[PDB]
Amino acid sequence: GSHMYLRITNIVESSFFTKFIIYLIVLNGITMGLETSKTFMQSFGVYTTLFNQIVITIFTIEIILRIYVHRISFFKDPWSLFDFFVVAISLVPTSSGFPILRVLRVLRLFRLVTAVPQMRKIVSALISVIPGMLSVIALMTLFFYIFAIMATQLFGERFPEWFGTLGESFYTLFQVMTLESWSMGIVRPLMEVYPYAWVFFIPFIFVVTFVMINLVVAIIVDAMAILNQKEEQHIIDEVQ
Amino acid sequence: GSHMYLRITNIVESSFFTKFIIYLIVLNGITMGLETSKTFMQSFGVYTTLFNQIVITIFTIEIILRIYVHRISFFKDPWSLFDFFVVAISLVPTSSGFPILRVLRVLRLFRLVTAVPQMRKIVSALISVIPGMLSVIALMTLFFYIFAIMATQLFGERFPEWFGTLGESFYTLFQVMTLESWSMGIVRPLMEVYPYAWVFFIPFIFVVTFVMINLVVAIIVDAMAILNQKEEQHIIDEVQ
Amino acid sequence: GSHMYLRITNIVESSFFTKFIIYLIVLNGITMGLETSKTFMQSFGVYTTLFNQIVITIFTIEIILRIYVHRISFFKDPWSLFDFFVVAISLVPTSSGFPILRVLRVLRLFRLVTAVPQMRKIVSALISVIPGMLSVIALMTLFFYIFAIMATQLFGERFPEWFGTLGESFYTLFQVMTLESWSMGIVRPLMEVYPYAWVFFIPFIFVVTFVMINLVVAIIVDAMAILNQKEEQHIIDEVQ
Amino acid sequence: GSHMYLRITNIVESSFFTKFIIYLIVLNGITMGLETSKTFMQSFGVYTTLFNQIVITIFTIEIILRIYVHRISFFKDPWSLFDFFVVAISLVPTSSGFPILRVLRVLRLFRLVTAVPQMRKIVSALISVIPGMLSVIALMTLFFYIFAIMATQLFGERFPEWFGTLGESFYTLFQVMTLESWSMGIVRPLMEVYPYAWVFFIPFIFVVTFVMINLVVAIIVDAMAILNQKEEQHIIDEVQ
Ligand SMILES: CCCCCCCCCCCCCC(=O)OC[C@H](COP(=O)(O)OCC[N+](C)(C)C)OC(=O)CCCCCCCCCCCCC
Ligand SMILES: CCCCCCCCCCCCCC(=O)OC[C@H](COP(=O)(O)OCC[N+](C)(C)C)OC(=O)CCCCCCCCCCCCC
Ligand SMILES: CCCCCCCCCCCCCC(=O)OC[C@H](COP(=O)(O)OCC[N+](C)(C)C)OC(=O)CCCCCCCCCCCCC
Ligand SMILES: CCCCCCCCCCCCCC(=O)OC[C@H](COP(=O)(O)OCC[N+](C)(C)C)OC(=O)CCCCCCCCCCCCC
Repeated sequence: GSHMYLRITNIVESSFFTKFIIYLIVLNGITMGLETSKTFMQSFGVYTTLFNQIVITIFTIEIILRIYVHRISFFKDPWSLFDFFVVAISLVPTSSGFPILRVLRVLRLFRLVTAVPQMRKIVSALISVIPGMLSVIALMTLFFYIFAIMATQLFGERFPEWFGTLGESFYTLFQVMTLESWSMGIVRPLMEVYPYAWVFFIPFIFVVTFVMINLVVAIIVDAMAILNQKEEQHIIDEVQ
Repeated sequence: GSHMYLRITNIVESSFFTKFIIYLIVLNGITMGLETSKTFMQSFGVYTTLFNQIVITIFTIEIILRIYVHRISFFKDPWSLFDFFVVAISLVPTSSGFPILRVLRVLRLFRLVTAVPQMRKIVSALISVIPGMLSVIALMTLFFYIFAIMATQLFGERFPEWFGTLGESFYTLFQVMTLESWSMGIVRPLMEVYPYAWVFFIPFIFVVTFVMINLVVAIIVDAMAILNQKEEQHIIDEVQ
Repeated sequence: GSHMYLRITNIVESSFFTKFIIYLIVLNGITMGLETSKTFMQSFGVYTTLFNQIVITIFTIEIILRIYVHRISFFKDPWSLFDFFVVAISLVPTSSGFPILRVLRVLRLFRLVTAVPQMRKIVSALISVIPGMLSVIALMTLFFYIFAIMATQLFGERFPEWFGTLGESFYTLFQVMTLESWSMGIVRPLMEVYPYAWVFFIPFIFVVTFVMINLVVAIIVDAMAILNQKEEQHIIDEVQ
Repeated sequence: GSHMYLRITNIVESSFFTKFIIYLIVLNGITMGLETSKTFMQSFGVYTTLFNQIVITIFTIEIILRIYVHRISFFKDPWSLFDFFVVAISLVPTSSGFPILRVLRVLRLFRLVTAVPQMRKIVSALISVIPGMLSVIALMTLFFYIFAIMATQLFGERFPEWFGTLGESFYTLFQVMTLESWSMGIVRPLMEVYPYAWVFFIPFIFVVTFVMINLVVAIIVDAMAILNQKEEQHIIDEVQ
């Protein structure tokens, strides 16, 4: 709370500021989708690479300004910590070799979430249910890891593409979970060498599906014992 | 409100009128399904092409009559705006070349919805939930568009059939969303050139599915906080 | 209500009677599953064909007895009308040529439903929800029939195996509904001749899925406005 | 209740005891996942086979101790009966030939459930709903067994890989239930010999899916007539 600090704060917390940031994001969005076309990039190539690092600096300025305003509440606000990390990624130069970092630039279009509250509310409601599932996710991951071990010991010999490695089984088992060609592509070929592989996979499909179903039925039915107690006491409220 | 206007209005708003329109629709339905057979079309070919443009004019007459009756309320009633556009399509002649317009004729069997209230009510209940999802659809589309860009930059070089174009990635990613041969057909071939493509697609499958599930759980659980407040206040109603 | 009529009725409505019928059904079940094996059928072949027509006559006797008891209430009780038709099928001899009728014999194992009330209750609860869906099924079938026509006109020329016939499109479209290899197997081959077939199928997948989801959300949420009014009035019951 | 019995009981029922057991389980978990790598097993091979039978004896000791404490309540506590059977499996030596028993060792990582109450509660909630489904599972299994018989009689001749055996049809039908390449892989090849096989499988897909959906809708809606009566009477509670 000072002279220039508060002058800054009026700009950062302003309508024009976020409007402009969003306005820029949508442009850099169309910019980055047009960068897809070599027809475009052959012609108007530099027009966009410049436009990008114009926007990167603006976003860096904007992040710096928001830090001076928000102090510690910036590095505990997830939506800002995202904007920090998602813009810092775009500041690591292409001079560092690793080819994907020039592609991680595009994640800065996710600012359209953190800077638009309609999206922020949806995103929050989806993350809101994850912590209740963290213990069901835990059992599933242990389930996968136990069956990843067994499959790597049972099938990775005669089938190394699918099971020769704990990870290759993890991927394959996750594909069995999606039911993606689990039978025609995996178990039926496995069965023409190991006749009983169906004893492994048919129960695995049963458990990992039946659990996924109860994960949802838990979410719904347990969400609505609350609406049936928040109502109950507010009906017991008005009966004395 | 006049002499002939009101004479017309009794016909348009009548039971016989809609009954006849529906009666015609069902016939032109069987007409258009029999037009499938060359055995039929070789024999009774003209019997149907005539029958069609008999029905088209009747439907044009009927649309004209309904406009004189309903005035502005016809061009704000969606069910009529449909009948308008769906019959106007059938009036663009096959003399205009574009081959599909002779196939868009069949959409005039969707009149059986707009002209039968039992269907109109179902259709209304399905469209009724879309506006609540428009913001979740928005995030998904941005999600797709961000990952469509990245995939087109990561894989369209060595895999142009699947990712060489922002649209080809959009289609492919939508196929990954359906889980349609996402692993055997796409990611496993991708991995034999790009070993880490699973880091791209396994999370994409996670997010785009987990969101689709919460879209439904939102629809159900939020629909029924209303039945638990419309009930609550009607229980608080009768306790004073 | 007589002398022999009532003597009969004590047997038909008895515990031993249904117990024996069920006891027989389970045996003819194992009989018919062992008829699968040629190893068995080569050895104990006649032991079962006899056993079957022993049970068929018993079931015919039992149906005749139940008709004399139940009079008109037998030909309006669905569970009996089933037992009637499902045993009458087993009485059409193999002397009539049509090869499948000797296989329709097996449907007489569905008696284990109609004769065991625990199953009858489940079956009733599943059929119970069908009549509410009959109008949503109606729209879907019209939707399929409209898009079956269009696809047969758009693709059956260059793709007769999938679309050359209104039925072949019906089957294919139902396979697109199941998402069974809809892209790799169907639309992607279609697109290498008709580049815009994705404009046909991607919306078709959208509608026919989005409707299937709302069919369930309708079932759940509407079932439980009843439990929230049967409760409400029974709470308004006790507040005067 | 004695001198040494109660000395033992303080150790078994202690925090350190279960903490140590869990601490060991997590190590033997990483041990067994590293046993996947031949690079590891070539080098530090004996380091783990020893470590395993160190843990097996500790778990045997621990099971023996828990039996002396818990007496009959150990052989009626499912979580212990599991630990008993899951460790007894690891005590059958590899000297008995059957190759899989050395792989069933890994199931002793499921102790991390029975020994961690956060997991035990989830597991209990998932098993909790199974007994309500036991009668719906029963009908499905009879449904499968009836259609497994018919398919083995209809298709196992010209298609022995898929239907030549009651079990091969069971597996195939379960794959049709998963919708795993049911059309492209199974029914479409069947139809190019048996043109009407779609009359078999399209209804089978209908029934076995429609039932699976009602299984869930039953679980949800019936779970919440209870929350709407446990609430109702607790609202009728406070209105006298
Ligand atoms: C209701 C619950 C729903 C979620 C259930 C989750 C079950 C467990 C995760 C399964 C996901 C499958 C992951 C997967 O693709 O595994 C591959 C990796 C890497 O192995 P790698 O050998 O590098 O890749 C094989 C392919 N290759 C050779 C061409 C590179 O394999 C590994 O390295 C092991 C992966 C273990 C993942 C554990 C992550 C932390 C806990 C789970 C968090 C999940 C997201 C919320
Ligand atoms: C819970 C949410 C569920 C819905 C999630 C929706 C996610 C976003 C839409 C994904 C649907 C996939 C669309 C698709 O097939 O994309 C293809 C098009 C055209 O690209 P194009 O390169 O012409 O086609 C490739 C194939 N080829 C070369 C043989 C012609 O690609 C494009 O041109 C871009 C398509 C962008 C669609 C944006 C439409 C407006 C917003 C989304 C509305 C969705 C329906 C309610
Ligand atoms: C939420 C709703 C879920 C249910 C949505 C149902 C949508 C409509 C039914 C779709 C089911 C697909 C039926 C199907 O496989 O169609 C094939 C038939 C026969 O055509 P056909 O050309 O004989 O068979 C082609 C294959 N071939 C040449 C090797 C014999 O094609 C036909 O002949 C036309 C079939 C029209 C079926 C209309 C049946 C009455 C109304 C729907 C009742 C559905 C069950 C409750
Ligand atoms: C809403 C309900 C959801 C659950 C629905 C369950 C429907 C019935 C079970 C279907 C599961 C499919 C089982 C399966 O893979 O069957 C194969 C077995 C063994 O036949 P087999 O000929 O040995 O294996 C064929 C493959 N080969 C030649 C390479 C070895 O086939 C048999 O031997 C017969 C299997 C009968 C299983 C009956 C088990 C007891 C009742 C069901 C319990 C299910 C788990 C809770």
